[PDB]
Amino acid sequence: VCSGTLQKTEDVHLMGFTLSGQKVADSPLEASKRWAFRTGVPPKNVEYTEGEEAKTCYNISVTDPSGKSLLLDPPSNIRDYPKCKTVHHIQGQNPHAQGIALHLWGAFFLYDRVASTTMYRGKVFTEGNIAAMIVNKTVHRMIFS
Amino acid sequence: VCSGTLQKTEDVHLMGFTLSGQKVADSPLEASKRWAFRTGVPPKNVEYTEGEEAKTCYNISVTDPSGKSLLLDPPSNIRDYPKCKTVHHIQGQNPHAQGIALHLWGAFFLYDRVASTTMYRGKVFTEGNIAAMIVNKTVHRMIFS
Amino acid sequence: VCSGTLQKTEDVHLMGFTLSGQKVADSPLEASKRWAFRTGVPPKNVEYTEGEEAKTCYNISVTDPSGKSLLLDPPSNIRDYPKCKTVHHIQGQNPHAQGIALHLWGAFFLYDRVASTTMYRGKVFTEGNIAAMIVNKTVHRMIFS
Amino acid sequence: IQMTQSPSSLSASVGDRVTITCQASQVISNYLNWYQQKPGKAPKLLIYDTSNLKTGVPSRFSGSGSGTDFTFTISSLQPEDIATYYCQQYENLQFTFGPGTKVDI
Amino acid sequence: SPSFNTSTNISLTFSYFPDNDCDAELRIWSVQEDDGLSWIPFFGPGIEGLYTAGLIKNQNNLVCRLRRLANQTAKSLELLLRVTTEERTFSLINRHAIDFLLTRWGTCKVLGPDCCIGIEDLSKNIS
Amino acid sequence: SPSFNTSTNISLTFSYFPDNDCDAELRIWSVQEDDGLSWIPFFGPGIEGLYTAGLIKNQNNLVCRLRRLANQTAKSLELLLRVTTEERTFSLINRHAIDFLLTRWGTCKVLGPDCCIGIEDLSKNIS
Amino acid sequence: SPSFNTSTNISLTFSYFPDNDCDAELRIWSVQEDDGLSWIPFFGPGIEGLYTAGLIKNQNNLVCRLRRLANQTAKSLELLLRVTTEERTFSLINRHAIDFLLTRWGTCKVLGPDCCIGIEDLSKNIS
Ligand SMILES: *[C@@H]1O[C@H](CO)[C@@H](O[C@@H]2O[C@H](CO)[C@@H](O[C@@H]3O[C@H](CO[C@H]4O[C@H](CO)[C@@H](O)[C@H](O)[C@@H]4O)[C@@H](O)[C@H](O[C@H]4O[C@H](CO)[C@@H](O)[C@H](O)[C@@H]4O[C@H]4O[C@H](CO)[C@@H](O)[C@H](O)[C@@H]4O)[C@@H]3O)[C@H](O)[C@H]2NC(C)=O)[C@H](O)[C@H]1NC(C)=O
Ligand SMILES: *[C@@H]1O[C@H](CO)[C@@H](O[C@@H]2O[C@H](CO)[C@@H](O[C@@H]3O[C@H](CO[C@H]4O[C@H](CO)[C@@H](O)[C@H](O)[C@@H]4O)[C@@H](O)[C@H](O[C@H]4O[C@H](CO)[C@@H](O)[C@H](O)[C@@H]4O[C@H]4O[C@H](CO)[C@@H](O)[C@H](O)[C@@H]4O)[C@@H]3O)[C@H](O)[C@H]2NC(C)=O)[C@H](O)[C@H]1NC(C)=O
Ligand SMILES: *[C@@H]1O[C@H](CO)[C@@H](O[C@@H]2O[C@H](CO)[C@@H](O[C@@H]3O[C@H](CO[C@H]4O[C@H](CO)[C@@H](O)[C@H](O)[C@@H]4O)[C@@H](O)[C@H](O[C@H]4O[C@H](CO)[C@@H](O)[C@H](O)[C@@H]4O[C@H]4O[C@H](CO)[C@@H](O)[C@H](O)[C@@H]4O)[C@@H]3O)[C@H](O)[C@H]2NC(C)=O)[C@H](O)[C@H]1NC(C)=O
Ligand SMILES: *[C@@H]1O[C@H](CO)[C@@H](O[C@@H]2O[C@H](CO)[C@@H](O)[C@H](O)[C@H]2NC(C)=O)[C@H](O)[C@H]1NC(C)=O
Ligand SMILES: *[C@@H]1O[C@H](CO)[C@@H](O[C@@H]2O[C@H](CO)[C@@H](O)[C@H](O)[C@H]2NC(C)=O)[C@H](O)[C@H]1NC(C)=O
Ligand SMILES: *[C@@H]1O[C@H](CO)[C@@H](O[C@@H]2O[C@H](CO)[C@@H](O)[C@H](O)[C@H]2NC(C)=O)[C@H](O)[C@H]1NC(C)=O
Ligand SMILES: *[C@@H]1O[C@H](CO)[C@@H](O[C@@H]2O[C@H](CO)[C@@H](O)[C@H](O)[C@H]2NC(C)=O)[C@H](O)[C@H]1NC(C)=O
Ligand SMILES: *[C@@H]1O[C@H](CO)[C@@H](O[C@@H]2O[C@H](CO)[C@@H](O)[C@H](O)[C@H]2NC(C)=O)[C@H](O)[C@H]1NC(C)=O
Ligand SMILES: *[C@@H]1O[C@H](CO)[C@@H](O[C@@H]2O[C@H](CO)[C@@H](O)[C@H](O)[C@H]2NC(C)=O)[C@H](O)[C@H]1NC(C)=O
Repeated sequence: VCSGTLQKTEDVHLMGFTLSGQKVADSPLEASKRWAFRTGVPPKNVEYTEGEEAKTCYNISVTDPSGKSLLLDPPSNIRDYPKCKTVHHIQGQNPHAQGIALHLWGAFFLYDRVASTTMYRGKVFTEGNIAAMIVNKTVHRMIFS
Repeated sequence: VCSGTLQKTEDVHLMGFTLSGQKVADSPLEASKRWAFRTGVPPKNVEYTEGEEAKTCYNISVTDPSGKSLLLDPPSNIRDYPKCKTVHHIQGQNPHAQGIALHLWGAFFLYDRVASTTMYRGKVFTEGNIAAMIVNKTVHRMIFS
Repeated sequence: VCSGTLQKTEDVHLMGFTLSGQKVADSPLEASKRWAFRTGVPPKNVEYTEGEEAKTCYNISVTDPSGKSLLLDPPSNIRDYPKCKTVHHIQGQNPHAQGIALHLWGAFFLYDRVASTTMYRGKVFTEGNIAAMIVNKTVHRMIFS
Repeated sequence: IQMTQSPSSLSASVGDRVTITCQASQVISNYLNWYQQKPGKAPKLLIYDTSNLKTGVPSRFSGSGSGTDFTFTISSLQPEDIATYYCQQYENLQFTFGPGTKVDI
Repeated sequence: SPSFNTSTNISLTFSYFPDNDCDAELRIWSVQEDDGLSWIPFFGPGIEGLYTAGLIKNQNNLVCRLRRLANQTAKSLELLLRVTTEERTFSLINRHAIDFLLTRWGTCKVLGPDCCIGIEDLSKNIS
Repeated sequence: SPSFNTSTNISLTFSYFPDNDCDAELRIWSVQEDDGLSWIPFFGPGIEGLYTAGLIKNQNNLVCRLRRLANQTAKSLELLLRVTTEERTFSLINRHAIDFLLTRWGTCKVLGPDCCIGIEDLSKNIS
Repeated sequence: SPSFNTSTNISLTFSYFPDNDCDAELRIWSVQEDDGLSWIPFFGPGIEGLYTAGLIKNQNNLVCRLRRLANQTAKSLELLLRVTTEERTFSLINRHAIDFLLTRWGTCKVLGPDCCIGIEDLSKNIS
């Protein structure tokens, strides 16, 4: 239990690891099967410090047959994911859709320094999860040089 | 002073107790005498964990003679109170009203997991106060089964 | 290191000191030379507890030649600075302006109990910085009587 | 929904204590008032906020109630208290008057 | 900060004491979930079946000391809200937690009060 | 983290030291309320009569060490704001408090520095 | 809470252990800035050149224990988000920090576990 010591609150970091590193299907067709729309669930957000370089990113726009986009309006703090190898530009349709888009696996829609329960409109993301770990000032400096 | 120990930050809970349990008047006429509108005071909110089952709840809509509702716009986190025995649906009028609705006793307008200084528009609430207490994982599991 | 003790979290205070006390130019012409507009930088805010009585305050409105005000919309928590000796009412113009107004020195636009990276529209401010310090309940009571 | 006032008619000799009931459509949310309308003339309120009485109204008039049930009582009836009595209710932006109670001597 | 616990002599105990107005029954609701698929946001509860019912029995005016605690703590809570300028929600559980750590540790002599360090097993190991 | 206190030799002292540009007078304002009806939000102050006046005298360049502290701490505060993505307000007093607890307690040897434990009364009780 | 550190025997170590699915390479990005004019918000980076590149080598399935940690911690993180009503961002680093202080200090006997106090230099000074 006494193993390890935490000096400053800046040293505790939350690293987001993409599902791409978990060797899951990166194709947008199979990736679109991992999300679904549901009403009656509030969207929650958690900020993290570091993240992985994503292999595939998605900029989706699911719209009503009338043209109404069903994705939520992104708050100001939400921004595109920093590093993506390829960004899939997708435009979908769903007439029966209700509520908001959630992840069926329980993973998070990773945005820049933010993990979200919901996929926001017009913002690049990647599927992933975050992990809590401690790295002191000297160790963190060595990895990033 | 050393009496009692706190293990995790999840174990500290804030319980909201309704004024109904304090044996005050539940009638909406006498309850409407406990609130008043005042300008120049910012609205503040505090989140709590648990709350009491309310005996009487209120869904009020105070409007200008023109039709303008004088109650504040509820932020996204504000939702109806979970458990109410009876919900009074009230529609009022106040031409002289200025500012925002506050509580004259100093109590809070209890919403779902939120205590507010102001009564928000179109949202069910109950009069009450919150209390800070510690219950560990095992004790909390016993009360709610 | 063991010098000094902190009793409650209320005793740690953040005091904002105006640049007027640093004997810098209070004139609005020289003060307008300390700010500039830049795109691609998010605005950040920090709340503080106490602040200095300002010698000169500014209520600026920089507009497009069309009439569009280039300053950001102030969030609800932002309010005018409490104590000002003189408030300069300025109306400017900038056609080339992009992004948002920042401070070139790294100082903060001090608002009521808030320090900001950006100058907000139609809100009185003063240039200054904040400092972290500890004063217990008895010491704080003596200074303000 | 439904606002009732009982009894519809009444006949009691001078000096009798008579009480009348009023049932609001909902639980009370604004002042409940009582009006006295002699034949021909216009209504005149005697009791406001269920209990309080207007300045000048005789002490023999009184009222009480709570919730959805209310009462209107006069201690000692006198010959000029003959009128049709109504109870007022303000709910859902609507002033609704009760059916009325005709009292005779 | 008080604490409620199972009775050491399902009876519970509250550490707080103040030195017929209260209600005897105390029904409560909470969101805590028992520890397969319910944790995923899409599955499990929504906004309807999210709250779990509870009941606290009044044992030596237990509920009344709880109810009189909230009636009193609100008077300080209102003053604690005047300083913060944020109109949005403000986490109080994090503040009570750090206040608990600072009142126990925030230089202290091993002997006497104001320093909760257990030496009863240290005094026997030295001999 | 520095601390200001009454002089132990109304004179005050500041623990911080840095190793005519400053202003001598230092008028300040605060929202703290003295401890009947003022705590209720409807009553008491509004937005006008909410701030209380204060004054700090420069004693051995006391105000100047305060003013030179804010001029320096802002350089780290700006970097501490680049990481957080929230545009809204961000509570700094909670972070300084937990940093104070972690720098004092966050394994430490009872003897020597880096461990503020008082044994001066323990060394006399053992004898 | 685990911790990653330079190897004591650029190799790194992770304290966590769980008792070909993972990816070997692990490129990462961070915003931390090395400690003249870059700290000012107007100058320095914007939103493009703000992130610094990093790389972590898999040493005794180091990356795989990291990746399997995030796959597992999310199951509790989702439940920890159901209670808080704020839709906006919620700081988790402050909560892990106070949980670290409470699990180490939040009455403890100087001897035995659950109390990280160093007496190895105290036992020699008494003799
Ligand atoms: C950490 O990392 C792990 C591994 O990377 C990851 O595990 C993954 O979890 C998800 C669930 O969260 C798994 O998805 C499920 O997969 C199974 C198996 O699919 C195989 O079998 C089917 C049928 O034989 C084949 O067709 C298919 O091609 C696969 O070979 C499915 O059975 C699951 O579908 C059911 O559950 C869904 C829940 O969302 C339903 O939407 C769906 O309709 C299915 O329901 C079934 O039952 C219903 C009623 O009984 C019925 O109506 C349906 O028709 C159907 O019969 C689901 O897709 C995924 O496979 C796991 N990955 C691996 C590699 O094992 C963790 O999720 C991850 N953790 C985090 C936090 O990210
Ligand atoms: C914890 O729980 C306790 C108990 O449950 C609760 O206490 C309650 O506090 C409130 C105040 O916060 C009390 O409300 C006051 O009640 C008194 C007494 O009313 C009786 O007496 C009058 C007159 O004799 C009768 O008509 C009436 O029917 C009652 O029998 C009132 O005097 C108070 O009114 C004055 O103050 C108000 C403040 O808002 C004014 O709005 C009002 O106009 C009154 O002002 C007076 O003075 C003015 C100038 O001097 C003048 O202009 C006015 O005309 C008037 O003369 C007020 O209504 C309540 O009674 C308490 N309950 C009990 C059971 O004692 C705590 O509040 C609670 N704590 C929290 C945090 O919730
Ligand atoms: C804590 O308190 C201290 C003191 O109160 C305060 O220090 C101040 O820092 C700011 C910078 O943050 C200083 O501002 C600089 O001032 C120098 C010197 O100006 C003198 O010299 C010039 C030229 O000789 C005279 O014309 C002038 O009248 C003064 O006598 C300037 O050189 C700086 O300007 C350059 O940098 C700017 C950065 O924003 C550029 O915008 C500007 O264009 C200048 O760039 C130069 O180089 C460019 C390329 O090389 C070129 O393109 C340009 O044309 C130019 O040549 C800058 O204005 C200020 O003087 C300091 N105050 C004092 C009293 O020393 C701290 O800032 C404060 N800390 C906090 C956190 O508030
Ligand atoms: C992802 O898609 C959104 C919308 O489809 C893009 O946002 C548009 O960006 C252009 C250029 O900045 C603007 O002119 C449009 O008005 C934006 N539309 C909306 C709805 O915001 C966004 O640029 C795309 N991201 C990437 C990386 O391609
Ligand atoms: C409380 O009152 C508000 C408004 O009077 C109700 O909100 C309405 O809900 C219906 C049904 O969902 C909508 O069609 C309306 O547009 C809503 N109006 C507004 C102004 O929001 C709310 O449902 C009431 N709550 C309860 C429990 O009755
Ligand atoms: C600073 O300037 C702003 C705008 O120039 C002033 O805000 C105006 O206040 C008046 C009176 O309350 C309103 O009628 C206007 O609608 C406001 N305009 C805007 C754009 O908000 C503000 O009052 C000024 N502050 C001071 C101290 O003079
Ligand atoms: C929750 O609280 C109960 C009661 O305070 C804890 O049970 C105690 O555990 C200690 C140590 O094992 C024993 O010495 C006491 O006799 C127990 N008391 C009772 C009444 O059983 C329990 O361990 C706590 N649970 C957690 C997870 O901390
Ligand atoms: C506020 O600080 C003052 C000064 O540091 C405290 O007064 C000291 O109290 C201790 C313990 O009682 C004495 O040993 C010192 O001699 C006192 N110093 C002075 C200058 O009087 C005071 O107790 C603190 N107040 C609170 C509420 O913590
Ligand atoms: C970051 O961590 C490293 C490694 O844990 C620290 O270096 C250790 O420092 C202690 C005390 O000086 C030595 O006893 C160890 O031998 C060192 N280990 C190694 C591998 O060098 C370093 O001090 C930490 N940095 C900070 C700023 O806390």
